[PDB]
Amino acid sequence: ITGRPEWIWLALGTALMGLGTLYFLVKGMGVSDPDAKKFYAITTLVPAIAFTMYLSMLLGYGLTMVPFGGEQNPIYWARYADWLFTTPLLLLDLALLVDADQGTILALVGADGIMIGTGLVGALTKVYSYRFVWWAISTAAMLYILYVLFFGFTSKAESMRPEVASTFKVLRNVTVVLWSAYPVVWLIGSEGAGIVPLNIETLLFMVLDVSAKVGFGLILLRSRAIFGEAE
Amino acid sequence: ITGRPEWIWLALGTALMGLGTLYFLVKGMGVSDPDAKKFYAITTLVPAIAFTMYLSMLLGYGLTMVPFGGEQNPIYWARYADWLFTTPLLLLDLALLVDADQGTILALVGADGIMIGTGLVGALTKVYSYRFVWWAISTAAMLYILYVLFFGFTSKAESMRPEVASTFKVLRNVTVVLWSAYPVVWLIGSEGAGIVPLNIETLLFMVLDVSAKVGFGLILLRSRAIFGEAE
Amino acid sequence: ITGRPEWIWLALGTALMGLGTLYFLVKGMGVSDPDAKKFYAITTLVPAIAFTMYLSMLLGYGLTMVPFGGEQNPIYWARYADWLFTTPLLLLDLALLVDADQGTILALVGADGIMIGTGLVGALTKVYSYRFVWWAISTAAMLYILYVLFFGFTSKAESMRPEVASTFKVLRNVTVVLWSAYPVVWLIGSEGAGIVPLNIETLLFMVLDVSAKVGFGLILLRSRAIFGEAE
Ligand SMILES: CC(C)CCC[C@@H](C)CCC[C@@H](C)CCC[C@@H](C)CCOC[C@@H](CO)OCC[C@H](C)CCC[C@H](C)CCC[C@H](C)CCCC(C)C
Ligand SMILES: CC(C)CCC[C@@H](C)CCC[C@@H](C)CCC[C@@H](C)CCOC[C@@H](CO)OCC[C@H](C)CCC[C@H](C)CCC[C@H](C)CCCC(C)C
Ligand SMILES: CC(C)CCC[C@@H](C)CCC[C@@H](C)CCC[C@@H](C)CCOC[C@@H](CO)OCC[C@H](C)CCC[C@H](C)CCC[C@H](C)CCCC(C)C
Ligand SMILES: *C/C=C(C)/C=C/C=C(C)/C=C/C1=C(C)CCCC1(C)C
Ligand SMILES: *C/C=C(C)/C=C/C=C(C)/C=C/C1=C(C)CCCC1(C)C
Ligand SMILES: *C/C=C(C)/C=C/C=C(C)/C=C/C1=C(C)CCCC1(C)C
Ligand SMILES: CCCCCCCCCCCCCCC
Ligand SMILES: CCCCCCCCCCCCCCC
Ligand SMILES: CCCCCCCCCCCCCCC
Ligand SMILES: CCCCCCCCCCCCCC
Ligand SMILES: CCCCCCCCCCCCCC
Ligand SMILES: CCCCCCCCCCCCCC
Ligand SMILES: CCCCCCCCCCCCC
Ligand SMILES: CCCCCCCCCCCCC
Ligand SMILES: CCCCCCCCCCCCC
Ligand SMILES: CCCCCCCCCCC
Ligand SMILES: CCCCCCCCCCC
Ligand SMILES: CCCCCCCCCCC
Ligand SMILES: CCCCCCCCCCC
Ligand SMILES: CCCCCCCCCC
Ligand SMILES: CCCCCCCCCC
Ligand SMILES: CCCCCCCCCC
Ligand SMILES: CCCCCCCCC
Ligand SMILES: CCCCCCCCC
Ligand SMILES: CCCCCCCCC
Ligand SMILES: CCCCCCCC
Ligand SMILES: CCCCCCCC
Ligand SMILES: CCCCCCCC
Ligand SMILES: CCCCCCCC
Ligand SMILES: CCCCCCCC
Ligand SMILES: CCCCCCCC
Ligand SMILES: CCCCCCCC
Ligand SMILES: CCCCCCCC
Ligand SMILES: CCCCCCCC
Repeated sequence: ITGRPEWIWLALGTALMGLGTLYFLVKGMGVSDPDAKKFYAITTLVPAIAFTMYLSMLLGYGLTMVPFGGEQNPIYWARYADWLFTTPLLLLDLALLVDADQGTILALVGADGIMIGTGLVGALTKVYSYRFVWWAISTAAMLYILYVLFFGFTSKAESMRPEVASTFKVLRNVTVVLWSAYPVVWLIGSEGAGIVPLNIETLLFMVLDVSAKVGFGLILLRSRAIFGEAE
Repeated sequence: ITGRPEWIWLALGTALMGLGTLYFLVKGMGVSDPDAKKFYAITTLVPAIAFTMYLSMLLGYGLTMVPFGGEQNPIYWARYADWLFTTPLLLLDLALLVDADQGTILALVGADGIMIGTGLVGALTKVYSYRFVWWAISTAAMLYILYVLFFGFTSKAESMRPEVASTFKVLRNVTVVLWSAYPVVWLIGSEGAGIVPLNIETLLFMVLDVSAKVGFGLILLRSRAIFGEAE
Repeated sequence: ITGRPEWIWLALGTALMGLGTLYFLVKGMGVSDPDAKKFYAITTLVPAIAFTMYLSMLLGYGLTMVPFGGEQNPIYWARYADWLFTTPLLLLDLALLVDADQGTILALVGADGIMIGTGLVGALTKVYSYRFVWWAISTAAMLYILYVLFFGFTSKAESMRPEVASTFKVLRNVTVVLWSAYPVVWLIGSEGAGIVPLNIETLLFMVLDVSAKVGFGLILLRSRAIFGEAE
């Protein structure tokens, strides 16, 4: 395990996701409100899935070698397995907060699936120049998602409770900033142009992942917006 | 890319799915009705997914070699990745049109999953005679789906709005004819008996795919059946 | 096929799932009640999926070799493909019976996904001692599911119809006993410590699978709890 310099960040990531999972699990024990239960379920599952995939990367299972540029390049494929399930759960948290219509939710989840799926294909593609074609398609799917979060959701939040409108606005802003960093790190890291070494890349993704999951969850689950308006 | 004679049909397929995706995306921009949004979301996602998988076939990612009959046989596995997601979306379009009950929708999607999954296993099976066992099981799942579309849905459409009944009937008929061709092409093509060469097989699937997705979508999204009855 | 001593149990399993599938399919033909249709759909799909995966194991497709302990160890990976889809369907049968809230259903299905997914990783892991780390995480996800079935569902059933409360209690008890055997068989069988040989392991899983699917389904589909209260 320690044979890879990036192991320290995989281990820290595993620990922080594990701790985040346990914290949300305990916190949600005292919850009976049916609406709050939905948000706790979604939000606890996110770091639990990430915990398993960080562990698989730490132990070496979630790593494969991909030939491109005349080299055997270490590619952590387990990231995409994580993201396939956790990024639509994160979007679902946002969509339920603002009572999004079903068509909009399906558009978001579908675009998200395309985003992660094409990122996976790009990560595993052996023809170097083609990796960036997949990156571009994935990034276009991301831009669609960000567009919807701003010009379909923000003006939906404003007709809702003030506490859900303010909580949505904060989580929207956190999401757009954090999620936009992922394609940049991929592009300059070992999957793309290879300018930033894998150990630093792994650190960067770990900070983004913990912030986008445990950070996000801490903000959401401390808000009164997750509860039905009750006396 | 041009090293494979079937590349021209993969390229045309990619282009037509891409163009179809953009057309539906633009067309749905001016839509606020919650019901119509569902149909636009579902129907736009279908060629978008197909676009990505056609591209993966064009660039060579979605192709693998399978030993059977003492030969290395080129198998485009990306078709099944496409179909796994797009065929239940197509069925969902039909089921929502007639306000199908939840049990029926689950039966359809489940049978569809079995249909595509067993087709994938058959496509990748190395014992030649066993490929046709999987083809038979998949075809039985197809026949179940077609049965339900006729003797569970058609008589559901008739108690609904005339515009939804007439639109459903047309899309049902398009679906049954087009979908029934797929097992025949598989059986006589490079996956099955090998009587029709891969380049012609690829052409045939491209025509079926564009018709079943973009053709289907053009009929559906031009109907007033996708809108709630409103003043 | 007969080259593997466990083939007889794979063949019997295939037959019993096939027969169970046909029986439930015929039985549900005379059903119009929308609630009952949901239970028939879910419950018929379960042995149908299991039938396909038992067949893939019989024909040899669903088997791979995994190096650990200095040996090439036969691992039937198709079990996890089965279980990935059938265990959440089984939980859905239970959850719908007691009209579980959406948050609880998502927690169950999510924990179940983690349970099966980590079992799959453990089954395919090449570092022997690490296989048991994945077994432990999977078992913890199982224990969460069993906890919810007892201390979240049982007291939900009691405020419902007596026929649904009594049917739920029986199916809950069947589920907890049968499902708890699976991690034990894995641990002592060819995936784990290797004390019980593969042919006996295969027998054990076949008895558990038929009981947990066809047995379970026979109890559920003969109950009046699956019908809406109607005059
Ligand atoms: C509604 C939304 C969910 C829409 C989803 C959007 C989605 C369509 C976007 C594209 C997803 C698609 C790229 C998934 C591809 C998975 C694939 C990378 C798995 C690895 O297999 C690739 C090659 C080795 O590089 O296998 C070597 C050759 C092997 C023989 C491969 C044969 C097995 C195939 C992988 C079977 C395909 C199954 C499905 C792709 C399962 C989806 C997995 C998940 C990653 C989407
Ligand atoms: C409700 C509905 C959705 C019901 C669904 C119906 C469904 C059950 C029908 C059968 C689906 C099943 C056949 C999927 C099999 C996928 C498999 C072909 C992927 C390729 O792996 C096959 C071999 C190489 O040929 O791998 C070589 C050996 C490798 C070590 C394989 C180990 C990895 C396994 C593939 C893990 C299994 C994961 C699940 C099958 C994911 C499902 C993918 C999708 C195609 C259904
Ligand atoms: C809401 C709930 C559903 C939550 C779900 C919980 C879930 C997160 C729990 C963990 C699931 C995760 C372990 C699935 C891993 C599948 C993996 C074993 C498939 C086989 O690939 C493993 C190695 C060979 O051993 O591939 C060799 C290297 C290859 C290059 C691998 C590259 C292809 C990757 C497999 C692509 C990943 C796609 C997704 C994992 C699809 C999920 C399949 C299913 C088994 C969950
Ligand atoms: C918890 C994990 C999260 C929130 C991950 C988010 C990841 C993305 C938004 C990834 C986006 C990518 C692209 C837009 C193109 C390049 C490849 C990706 C997959 C890194
Ligand atoms: C957009 C793509 C569509 C609508 C594809 C539909 C495909 C089918 C109905 C495929 C059916 C098959 C069988 C019935 C058995 C042989 C294998 C298949 C998968 C080709
Ligand atoms: C129809 C099949 C059923 C109901 C299978 C149930 C399987 C399980 C509950 C498996 C559990 C496992 C663990 C808890 C850890 C070890 C690995 C598994 C996957 C066997
Ligand atoms: C969105 C953030 C992307 C920028 C990442 C900056 C990383 C700087 C680290 C120094 C680069 C290491 C190069 C020498 C090894
Ligand atoms: C459902 C349509 C299946 C029939 C396809 C007919 C294809 C005819 C093309 C000629 C066959 C090529 C054989 C000589 C290369
Ligand atoms: C939950 C049941 C696990 C116990 C399984 C008992 C199997 C006993 C069979 C005898 C073991 C075979 C060892 C000699 C080959
Ligand atoms: C490819 C995996 C996509 C599914 C991820 C799980 C999250 C799905 C959330 C469903 C949202 C509800 C839509 C109506
Ligand atoms: C194996 C992939 C199956 C899921 C495909 C995505 C479409 C699912 C549509 C869900 C229909 C709603 C059922 C209640
Ligand atoms: C990884 C596969 C998980 C999906 C299995 C299919 C069963 C899903 C049942 C959905 C229950 C409804 C939740 C709201
Ligand atoms: C186009 C929608 C406006 C809100 C999205 C902001 C786009 C940020 C760009 C992210 C950088 C990705 C490379
Ligand atoms: C049995 C349901 C009647 C409607 C379905 C028509 C079946 C068409 C056969 C398709 C050919 C597949 C090989
Ligand atoms: C902790 C919840 C109480 C009900 C679950 C009973 C646990 C049975 C243990 C199963 C054995 C697995 C190794
Ligand atoms: C070796 C790099 C070749 C450049 C490929 C860039 C493609 C980016 C596509 C953006 C439309
Ligand atoms: C393919 C990228 C699309 C980003 C711009 C959004 C187009 C308008 C969509 C309106 C729902
Ligand atoms: C080499 C071909 C052997 C014939 C197999 C046909 C099987 C079809 C099954 C239909 C019930
Ligand atoms: C070779 C076996 C080494 C023992 C590993 C047991 C790990 C079990 C983890 C339970 C917390
Ligand atoms: C509760 C702490 C969980 C941390 C387990 C994984 C950390 C890796 C240590 C090497
Ligand atoms: C908008 C046109 C999209 C076409 C891109 C793929 C066509 C392949 C050209 C070689
Ligand atoms: C209807 C009987 C189904 C049995 C088919 C599979 C049994 C395997 C026989 C070798
Ligand atoms: C993006 C950083 C999130 C910070 C989380 C802090 C949570 C405290 C309530
Ligand atoms: C099956 C062929 C479909 C033809 C689509 C034409 C759409 C015009 C409205
Ligand atoms: C766990 C054993 C189940 C027994 C099923 C018998 C069904 C008869 C109604
Ligand atoms: C990591 C366990 C958290 C302890 C409880 C925190 C207050 C709910
Ligand atoms: C008003 C919300 C500001 C949140 C910005 C957080 C940036 C990481
Ligand atoms: C809305 C601001 C987006 C900031 C992008 C930051 C990418 C590192
Ligand atoms: C391909 C872009 C379509 C242009 C608009 C068509 C009329 C909505
Ligand atoms: C009355 C609907 C006829 C549609 C037939 C289309 C055949 C491709
Ligand atoms: C309902 C008519 C079906 C026609 C099947 C055509 C197959 C090529
Ligand atoms: C296996 C076929 C079952 C025959 C009908 C049983 C009574 C519904
Ligand atoms: C009162 C329900 C008892 C069911 C026990 C079944 C054990 C296999
Ligand atoms: C509730 C009793 C569980 C019995 C476990 C049996 C495991 C073989």
